[PDB]
Amino acid sequence: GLGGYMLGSAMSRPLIHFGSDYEDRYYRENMHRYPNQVYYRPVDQYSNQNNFVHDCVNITVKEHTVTTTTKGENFTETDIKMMERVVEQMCITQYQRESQAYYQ
Repeated sequence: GLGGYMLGSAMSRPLIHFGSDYEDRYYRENMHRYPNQVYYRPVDQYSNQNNFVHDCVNITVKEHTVTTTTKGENFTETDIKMMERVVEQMCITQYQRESQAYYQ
């Protein structure tokens, strides 16, 4: 479904304050199961905030869920919600840097 998308490189994993005491370690002991990259298109044009950050998250999550599920690797509702949040922060980070470079 991609055709003309680009995946960004291995990046900073934003630590997420769930505040549920398990997740302070579950998000560590399995941090490598959750993406450390973001799949999108270059900043270029249509430069959004929230529309972009959601489309970015959606595409990244959707790519990841398929790749794992086809390697026989599943995710719980928490595992998905963790990606949905973390990938927003990661995507915002990449964007804020790239957007700076663009508009410097």
